[PDB]
Amino acid sequence: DYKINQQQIVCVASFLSKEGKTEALIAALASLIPDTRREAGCIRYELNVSRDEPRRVTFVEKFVDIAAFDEHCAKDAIQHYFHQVMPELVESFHVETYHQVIA
Amino acid sequence: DYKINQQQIVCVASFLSKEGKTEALIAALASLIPDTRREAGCIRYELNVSRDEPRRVTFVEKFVDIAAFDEHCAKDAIQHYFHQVMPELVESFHVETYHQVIA
Amino acid sequence: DYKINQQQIVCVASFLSKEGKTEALIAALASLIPDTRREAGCIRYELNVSRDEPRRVTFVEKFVDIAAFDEHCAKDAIQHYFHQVMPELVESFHVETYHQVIA
Amino acid sequence: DYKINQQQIVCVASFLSKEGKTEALIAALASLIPDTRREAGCIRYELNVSRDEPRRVTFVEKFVDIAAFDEHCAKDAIQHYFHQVMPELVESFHVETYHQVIA
Repeated sequence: DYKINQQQIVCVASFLSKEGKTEALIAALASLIPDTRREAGCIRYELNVSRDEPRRVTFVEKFVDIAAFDEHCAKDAIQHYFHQVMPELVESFHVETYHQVIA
Repeated sequence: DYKINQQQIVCVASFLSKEGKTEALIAALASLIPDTRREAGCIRYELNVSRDEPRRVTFVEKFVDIAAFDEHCAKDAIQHYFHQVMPELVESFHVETYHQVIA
Repeated sequence: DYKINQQQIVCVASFLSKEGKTEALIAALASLIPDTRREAGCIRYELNVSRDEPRRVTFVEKFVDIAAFDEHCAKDAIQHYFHQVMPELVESFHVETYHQVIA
Repeated sequence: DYKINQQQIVCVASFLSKEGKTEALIAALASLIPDTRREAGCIRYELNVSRDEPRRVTFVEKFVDIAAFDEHCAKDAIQHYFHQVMPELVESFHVETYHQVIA
């Protein structure tokens, strides 16, 4: 009835901005998009703003495999975001990776 | 630099299974897919199993607009899942809707 | 076994460049992408270069409905491309619209 | 301004049915979908019926790379379709592969 795709990697990464930092956070995350979409192993890299918690900004991502996901995570702009940008703008966050279930 | 799409609706719905209920939960959620994909206003309806918390199963969804999302949520099989299936299989869950940010 | 989605609109539009005009054609078509992706009713707008006929450049598109497709086609940049750019760069072309079959 | 993704493979495959064979053709092509979507390297495999030429049925496809595309093309059901089904149902067809242009 269903089969788990054991190769492709899905990631959902949500970020809760600090008070007054939501526009800055959306801008910081959106700045990552053009180069990420140009990665050979990037399938999907979509940014989203919550209708329920307007401080929440979330990436919905897909990569051809875990090597491509790891390559993405080691990119300079991504590491700069985690190390330098995030501590100034974000209260809390959550990152989860997945395999897709095909039915 | 970016524009929020104010029409299309993104939804991320994550479900944490009870101990021993993960396979039953994946099956219950996967059973919803064929009819949902056949909804005129469904763009995306993808099921995913967590690599980090293997009891977690998550839908990543997109609909043409909020009317189409509301129509989906009122479907008999969806309401049956929430009302009848979920209480037996799920410890906790989270549903969040979003607008997509285009950069 | 399958259901045709009678609402959403798929379009495939292929363009065969004149000799020596392929890079100019890719550039002209790519210039349309950022504003099209920002259309409320645009789902997909992907540009592709043929591996089999390297003068061929093709858009693969999806819109929430025919009104959104018609809105896209009436945009100034799209009409400028058809009227002004295409006659200089393109030998021949084909545009086809579709409904998606869900199985 | 743009970058060609040299890894992922896009395919558009259109089939023009013989008179009276369109429903049979849609069914034959749709029968390929469930197993193809379950391929580890399949990203997209979408079937479409033409609004302009109702005998035309077209697949819009994407695979993680050329090895995954070649694997797909060598599958028993795909070869059975080409060799056994297509000659009975199809007047003419066209298959084109592409690399995606990211802008």
